[PDB]
Amino acid sequence: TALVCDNGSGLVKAGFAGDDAPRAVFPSIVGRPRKDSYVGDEAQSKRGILTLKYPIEHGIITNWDDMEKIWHHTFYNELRVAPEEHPTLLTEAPLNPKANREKMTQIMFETFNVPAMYVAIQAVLSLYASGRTTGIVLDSGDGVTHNVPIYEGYALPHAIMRLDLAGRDLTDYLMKILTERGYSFVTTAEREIVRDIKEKLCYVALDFENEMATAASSSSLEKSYELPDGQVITIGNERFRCPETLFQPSFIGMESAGIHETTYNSIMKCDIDIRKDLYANNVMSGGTTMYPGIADRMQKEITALAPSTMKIKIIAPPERKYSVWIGGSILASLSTFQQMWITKQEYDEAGPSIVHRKCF
Amino acid sequence: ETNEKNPLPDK
Amino acid sequence: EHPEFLKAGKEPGLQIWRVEKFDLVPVPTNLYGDFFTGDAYVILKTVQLRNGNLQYDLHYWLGNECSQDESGAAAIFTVQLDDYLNGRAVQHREVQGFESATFLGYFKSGLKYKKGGVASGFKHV
Ligand SMILES: Nc1ncnc2c1ncn2[C@@H]1O[C@H](COP(=O)(O)OP(=O)(O)OP(=O)(O)O)[C@@H](O)[C@H]1O
Ligand SMILES: [Ca+2]
Ligand SMILES: [Ca+2]
Ligand SMILES: [Ca+2]
Repeated sequence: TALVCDNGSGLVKAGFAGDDAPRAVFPSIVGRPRKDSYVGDEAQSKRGILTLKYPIEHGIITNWDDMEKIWHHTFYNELRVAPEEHPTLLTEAPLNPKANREKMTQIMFETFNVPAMYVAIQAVLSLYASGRTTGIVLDSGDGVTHNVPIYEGYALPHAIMRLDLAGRDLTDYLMKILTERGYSFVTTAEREIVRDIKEKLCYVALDFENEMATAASSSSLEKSYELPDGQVITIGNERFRCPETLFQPSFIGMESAGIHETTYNSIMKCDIDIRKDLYANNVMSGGTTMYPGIADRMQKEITALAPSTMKIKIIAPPERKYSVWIGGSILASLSTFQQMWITKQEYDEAGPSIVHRKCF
Repeated sequence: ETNEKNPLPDK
Repeated sequence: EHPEFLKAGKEPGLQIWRVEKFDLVPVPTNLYGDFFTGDAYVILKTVQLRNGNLQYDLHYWLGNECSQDESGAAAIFTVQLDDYLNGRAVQHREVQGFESATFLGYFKSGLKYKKGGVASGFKHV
């Protein structure tokens, strides 16, 4: 049975084609003491003796020796398979460098000896999982945010927007403003505690200025969080100020337009004839789109930017942390996908550049 | 059954 | 290569397939227009053009209760069918209760719904 591996800046999502969910989800980290190395959940717990490295940054693989360790860990420790037995669908970021696609292909065939493989674009898989062939995906993870317009099954490369503001930046900012509130979150161990606060307590305000005034004239927007040591801390307007950064990147000294503006800019780089279908099919995917209120806020913000007669629809599936993986699971399972794999034989005859002809 | 293997550090 | 692709868009007319556990399965011609709301379907309408060429409209119909694997598969099959037909098909997403006038017009006796359908192809994990 085919394997599906969705490698992210922060998390690896791995499983079997035909399952409704990944079997394994773990941090894309390699830890070394300074046993040579530890990968994933093992590296997290042993951080007292380990220095941690992330092989993927902003969606792009930049450390290929550590990435091989991630993949070995996926095959042997998590999925517990013999790689040589299983066709392997991998995912890539939009606009992933051509040499990266080739390197990925080379490693799979030459290091792991897979019988077949395929590389799919993450945002496109997410659109498929939503039961659409046309739309614009807002994919936001731990390391990167993209706007990816897609028409009749294929991304429009010229109109893709990249934003190097995502979950890790939000976590760092929450650390800063919680520090300002009197607490001390600065170390890497403490980063993960603040990430949990972010995931449990943060939300996107429908109207930001109104929310600030509510938090200033009430305490009903305040929440408590129990630290590991037992200390109960309070979170006030930081709850919505953190993710507001997505809409106002100036909050962290960035000159970039916020996610609503990049969405509009992306749509506007497309043919006027398809924009209507883009506006009606805004699909959110990735962990950083999980904030309560984000879909309603995006609806409001894009409505304000679009022509007043445009039908705007934000689709935010509850399962959208795994949408990319699920799309891959469906794709790999289709009776019509059997001929679409790059086989080991095809790789032997053509070399790594086959990926550019077999995988859009 | 998905196992998300990402535990938080203790004191 | 898929046997149903080889059959697709050869002559003028209506062709309907149902997504059944990650496969495209032809719907019996006598049952055209009776849609299971627990299911997803792919519809190809082939029209003879005066210029000798064939016109293609691909509609993927999504039932209110169809599972994610089925709606996902219907969307992908549509893309693949379109590519197989040299990109010449126009793709249409059709949702139960919100189908286009042109889609509804394909069914001379009128499109109808029934509850139920084939089980999901997903393994729950
Ligand atoms: N409920 C939640 N609210 C806010 N953020 C969340 C929530 N759940 C997860 N996240 C964040 O989403 C990110 C992980 O999501 P995802 O797996 O899509 O990213 P990735 O694929 O690792 O990174 P990228 O796609 O940027 O390469 C983390 O930053 C995590 O803190
Ligand atoms: Ca991702
Ligand atoms: Ca069904
Ligand atoms: Ca087409």
